[PDB]
Amino acid sequence: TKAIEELYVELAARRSELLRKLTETFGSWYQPKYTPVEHVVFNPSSRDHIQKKLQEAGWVPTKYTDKGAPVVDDEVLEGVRVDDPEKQAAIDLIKEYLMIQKRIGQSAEGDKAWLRYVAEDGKIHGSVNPNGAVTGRATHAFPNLAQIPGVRSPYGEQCRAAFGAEHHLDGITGKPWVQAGIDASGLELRCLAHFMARFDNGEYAHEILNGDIHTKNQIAAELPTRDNAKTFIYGFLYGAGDEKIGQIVGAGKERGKELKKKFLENTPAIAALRESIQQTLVESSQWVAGEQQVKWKRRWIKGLDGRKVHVRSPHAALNTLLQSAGALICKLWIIKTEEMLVEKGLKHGWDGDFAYMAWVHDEIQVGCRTEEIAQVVIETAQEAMRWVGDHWNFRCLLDTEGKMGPNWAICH
Amino acid sequence: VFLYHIPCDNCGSSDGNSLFSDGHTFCYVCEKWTAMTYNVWNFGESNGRYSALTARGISKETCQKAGYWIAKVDGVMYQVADYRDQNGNIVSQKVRDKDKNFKTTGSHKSDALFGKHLWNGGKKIVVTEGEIDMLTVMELQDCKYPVVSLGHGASAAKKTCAANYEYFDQFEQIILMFDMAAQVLPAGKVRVAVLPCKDANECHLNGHDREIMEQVWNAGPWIPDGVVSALSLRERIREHLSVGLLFSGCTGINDKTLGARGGEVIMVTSGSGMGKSTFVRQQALQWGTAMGKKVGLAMLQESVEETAEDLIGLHNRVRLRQSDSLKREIIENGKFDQWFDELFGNDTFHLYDSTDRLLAKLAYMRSGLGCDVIILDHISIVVDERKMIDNLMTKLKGFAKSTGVVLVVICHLKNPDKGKAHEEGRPVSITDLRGSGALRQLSDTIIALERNQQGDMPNLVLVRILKCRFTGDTGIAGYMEYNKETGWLEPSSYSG
Amino acid sequence: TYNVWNFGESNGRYSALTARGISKETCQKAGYWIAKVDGVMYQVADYRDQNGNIVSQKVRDKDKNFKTTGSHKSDALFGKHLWNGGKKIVVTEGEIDMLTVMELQDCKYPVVSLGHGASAAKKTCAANYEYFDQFEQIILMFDMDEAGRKAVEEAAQVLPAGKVRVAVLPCKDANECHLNGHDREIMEQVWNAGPWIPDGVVSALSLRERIREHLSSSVGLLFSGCTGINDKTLGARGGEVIMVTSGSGMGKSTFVRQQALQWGTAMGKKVGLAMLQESVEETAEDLIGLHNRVRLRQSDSLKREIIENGKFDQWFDELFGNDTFHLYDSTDRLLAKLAYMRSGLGCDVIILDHISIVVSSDERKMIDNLMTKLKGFAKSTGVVLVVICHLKNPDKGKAHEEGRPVSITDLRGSGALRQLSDTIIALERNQQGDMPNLVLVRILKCRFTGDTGIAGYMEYNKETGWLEPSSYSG
RNA sequence: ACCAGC
DNA sequence: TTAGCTGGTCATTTTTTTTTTTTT
Ligand SMILES: Cc1cn([C@H]2C[C@H](O)[C@@H](COP(=O)(O)OP(=O)(O)OP(=O)(O)O)O2)c(=O)[nH]c1=O
Ligand SMILES: Cc1cn([C@H]2C[C@H](O)[C@@H](COP(=O)(O)OP(=O)(O)OP(=O)(O)O)O2)c(=O)[nH]c1=O
Ligand SMILES: [Mg+2]
Ligand SMILES: [Mg+2]
Ligand SMILES: [Zn+2]
Repeated sequence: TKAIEELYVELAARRSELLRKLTETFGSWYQPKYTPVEHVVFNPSSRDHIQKKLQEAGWVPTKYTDKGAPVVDDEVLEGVRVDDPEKQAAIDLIKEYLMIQKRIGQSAEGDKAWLRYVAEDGKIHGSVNPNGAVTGRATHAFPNLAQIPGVRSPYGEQCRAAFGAEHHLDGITGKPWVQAGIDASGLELRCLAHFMARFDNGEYAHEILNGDIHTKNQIAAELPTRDNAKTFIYGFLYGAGDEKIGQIVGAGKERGKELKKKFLENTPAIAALRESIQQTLVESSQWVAGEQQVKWKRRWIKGLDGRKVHVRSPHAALNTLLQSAGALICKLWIIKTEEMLVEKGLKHGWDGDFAYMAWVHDEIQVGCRTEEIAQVVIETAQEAMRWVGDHWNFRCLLDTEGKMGPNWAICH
Repeated sequence: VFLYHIPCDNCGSSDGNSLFSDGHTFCYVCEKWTAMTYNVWNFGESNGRYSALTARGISKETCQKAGYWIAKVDGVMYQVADYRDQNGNIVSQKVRDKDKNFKTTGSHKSDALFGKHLWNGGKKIVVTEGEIDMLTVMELQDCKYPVVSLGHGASAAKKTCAANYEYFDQFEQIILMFDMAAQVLPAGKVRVAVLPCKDANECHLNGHDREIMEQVWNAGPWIPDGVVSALSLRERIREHLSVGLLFSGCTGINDKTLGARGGEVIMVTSGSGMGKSTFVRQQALQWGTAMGKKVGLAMLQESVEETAEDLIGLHNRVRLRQSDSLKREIIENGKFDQWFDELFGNDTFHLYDSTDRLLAKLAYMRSGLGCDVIILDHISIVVDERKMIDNLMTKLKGFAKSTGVVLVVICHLKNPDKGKAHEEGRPVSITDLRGSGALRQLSDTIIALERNQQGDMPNLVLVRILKCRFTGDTGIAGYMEYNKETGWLEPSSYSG
Repeated sequence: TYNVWNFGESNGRYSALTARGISKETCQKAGYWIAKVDGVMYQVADYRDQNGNIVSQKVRDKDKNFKTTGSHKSDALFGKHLWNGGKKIVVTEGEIDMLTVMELQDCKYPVVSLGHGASAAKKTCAANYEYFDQFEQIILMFDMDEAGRKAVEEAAQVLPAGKVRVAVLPCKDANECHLNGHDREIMEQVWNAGPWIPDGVVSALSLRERIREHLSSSVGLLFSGCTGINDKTLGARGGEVIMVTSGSGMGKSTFVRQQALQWGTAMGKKVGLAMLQESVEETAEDLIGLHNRVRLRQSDSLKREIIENGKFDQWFDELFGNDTFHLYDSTDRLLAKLAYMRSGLGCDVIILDHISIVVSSDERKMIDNLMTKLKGFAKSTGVVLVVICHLKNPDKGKAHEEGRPVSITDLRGSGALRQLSDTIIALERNQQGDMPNLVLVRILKCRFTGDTGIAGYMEYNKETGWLEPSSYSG
């Protein structure tokens, strides 16, 4: 509680400086209400006043998403140039003000904020819906503990340092505890190698087991960061266009075409699997110039446990075939990783040996009393993942990776 | 509260419009929202506009959520604030302008607050004394935390805060921002914080607003009254360590009295007409123009001009009021102003012209003019004759306390019954102070003059210390010889 | 305000109470009904006379406000008209309690209600004394609050003795115990309650543990400077007002300050001073100089010396390291500040000084009320209270400061000072005689030991300020 | 429409 | 002819009993 009130009192005196310094630059004006006028001032939170002030500052947007208005986001406020050099520095302050405003709205002043869901024992109880998505993915609400900013975002480490497991002293010794976080690396990309192994005869999952896939994908695709490469591969895989994956690298549609032609001719089994799924599900698709009329044949897909997975759109069938089969192995793994610990002779709960804290879509966060218990957990997680990979007769080899720490800033 | 999304109609989007439990919809794309005087002033009649304050800085949304609107009636500008109830109706109004014309219309209750018509549940609350600081805290906190303000000021906090008890009882912690004291609230709950400026508006307009928000969430305890612990005396004693005024006329007095201090009561007594005024006048003349201290006299026996003539004739070692030719000669040759200027160029002397009206004049002389030694004479006119003199001595002891002034008081003696009189050389006792018996209880130094006008030496006097708290040395100090030609009595070396 | 509201003109209707648990039969029997006027449904209670004449209405709204229809009488009781006799009545505090008791008893016992509440219950119970004479037992049923205990204590004084019995409840009153299902525990409180014992008198056998507790408590604080004083005083205990007097400027404040320093630096007792003769800085410098066996204010060169070599902090930390001392900064507010000094801080010794300014109309009634308030504050607190006073003018003879032996009837202002003070200690010395540094201690009054007279002799030191136990023989 | 997550 | 799956946002002057401490 104290570490987040210190952050709130830190970044509340920042946006009160970014409004006194900014309204003297971008002055007020009259707006038409005998003609009724009003003296309205510059509101940086509204996306309409900034558009009007960038019209009269000598800037052409050259991008029109709406039929009459340009788009205003983070990627158009970086490549913007005006004649007055004060506004060029003021746009960065506007972006910082919007970031601090979102930080305030998420952290403390929100209706579903952090400080309004703290119990008397200094803990947060969040609603975790096990089946909320259409692909069997669990959701989180009241509050949402799976959408806080990461370590790459500004004011990211100072927020994840407060959501720690070392803030719970033991009731018999008065000692903090140890947090272990275990993440799977390359889940859906290995499940894709499991599905299309009957087309390319299974020589695709061997390169994935041979070192890291995202690192050599970054090397072969000359992306600057690993995160941009991981974004680009799942953008290209789940049915992109010609510009939305050229937007990841920032270039035009020619680079977006040549990267698709490059990554398509490497492994010619994605299009064959897509054609097999389209031959399985749909039979006819009439085309409309403003809509689409599709006569369905089988709306549902049999999953890994016979569950009828629903399909919303026919060109997103690979999406609902991949991520719906990827959540069930994690859902069985989180069961088996405590079914082994209970049969081993441990005790679950705050008065015992370990306690589950957070389960986002990929990684788990467990908190335990001693480091030997964390060693037992990080040893048995690989055995549980191997039993998951062996129980449904997978052609691939599943693997995870765990981290040990005091809080949830190192173990991200 | 948010429920789900509906397709909009204005912008025509699919997931732009959102539906709520209250029945209203809101689109994120098209930005369309659906669904005395004794007279309360109408909003639309008096040209009500929600204009944002420019000279101090308050957004429009805070004025909309608080009800602080500007009227343009009669060609002038009024700032009407509204006080409401728990039901959600306008109870009273307050009108403020450039001349601060306090025109409080409507039924203004004795427990009127501001900002209580929206807030019933919570943990913290901030109470201020004005309205601009309250709106400033709403600006800093974006109008989402419970902050109220008094509707009558910090002068009548014993009535407004006392009448509202169950409203403040619903919360956990009450934080005050009055002055940078009301104990009607329950103890163990109220915190008081201190700002480095005058109020919150100065910290807002001078960039110290962070020091507002650091004091809200980390306010300090109550600390009721002037019960001072021993830890808070580190620098006050060191300042107090960094002085006795020397008694001129005799060196035997300062060997056992060590002068006078700040807040020191000196009492001067003798028989009927044995020369108290001459001795105190000599001490005043030797302390004023020879030591650089500002001395205020309150001689009530004579007038201002007569004691001025005394002082002038004394300092020039003559007898002015004892010869008409000496008074006539000094004005015919122009030497009168030479005695005036060299004595009154520094203006260390301040005389008084003639019972609670005296204490205000002494406070105006001490605080305003900045004097150090105040002298009072002839206490008999000022003062049942037991309660009045005790109340007078108590008020003068309270005035001399915590000020740093040397208070000299001239008193009298009572009539004896048996034995010899005081004019023949009787040794005076401590219990001869007439009027009361508390005059020797609050005085810190008591000096008595003894002489025999009918004996062998009618110009030999004796000084007797009767009470001394500082050292504890009382008795005969010495002997002094009076001059019948100059007035200046000199220290002698007479032996018994 | 206007008139008695008829149910026909106000759309009266008898219904049940879901939120409180009362069916429509009880409100039909009593006459507590609901009006539909001005949109908002108003609740209203009916009052009747002995014959049955409607005389008063009680109108309450949806937001807990009160509205009287006119002249509210003092003999107005809710439920008096229905019953005209019986052997056991139950008097309820509010109006829903009487309906709750009617619900849980099927309209059998004569149960009524008040018309004023807990604020003016004594007047309406004194004005209804003739109605309670025709009854045999009265069961008072009030709230489990401090105001309810005050009402059941003070309103049971104008009632006939031997017929008043008080029941207790675990809820606020009977209605939440009806809601929480405590319908069996309330009937035993109706049938078998407790009599009118806890008024304030005690039994001779109930003190047997508590007298033991006081037997296991109450040790006197030993004085310093003389061992002959403790031989006839045996210290100072809780609830002990000790009066100190002498002549004008004979050494009251010096002895009291030395006693305070010897209780502070040697016993660890938290001492609260209220010195009104001088301010905080002078007595602080006097304590600092007296602990170091010097005269601090009586040497300007020593004050200039000790501030340069930095040994002032060496004297400050050895005294105020534990914060055992708590000073006061300069009439009824002083009692509250001393109450906060005792309770909020936790001191054991409270010292005042120079009571004559505090009593500065008729001074005798003021000083008697002040001494009564200080005796009541010392009572049931367990604190030593030292009070310093002065003397009056003798008519004939020599002066008090010249070595005259002082009597007990020389305390000025009143005679009530010696009637409540426990131990009166007078100091005697002669500053104009032979030795002005030899003092005499005279015990004038002693309630506990009873040994009065000359205690001993002490010799004052003019250099160190430490008066020592001498061995002089008179 | 925007922000964050995986 | 389309990267997807979640959550969260702002809005209207009269008379008589008791006590004390100075002075004529
Ligand atoms: C970032 C991202 C991930 N995903 C999928 C990929 C994964 O199956 C899952 C989480 O992705 P990640 O955990 O970020 O990636 P990873 O597990 O393959 O690698 P590592 O643990 O070494 O960092 O969600 C999307 O579907 N869309 C996305 O935008
Ligand atoms: C007992 C005694 C005290 N003194 C000095 C030291 C004391 O500080 C000084 C008197 O100061 P206090 O002790 O303050 O005198 P007091 O309290 O009796 O009365 P008050 O303050 O109302 O006048 O007398 C002696 O010189 N010889 C002595 O024998
Ligand atoms: Mg991962
Ligand atoms: Mg004293
Ligand atoms: Zn819309």
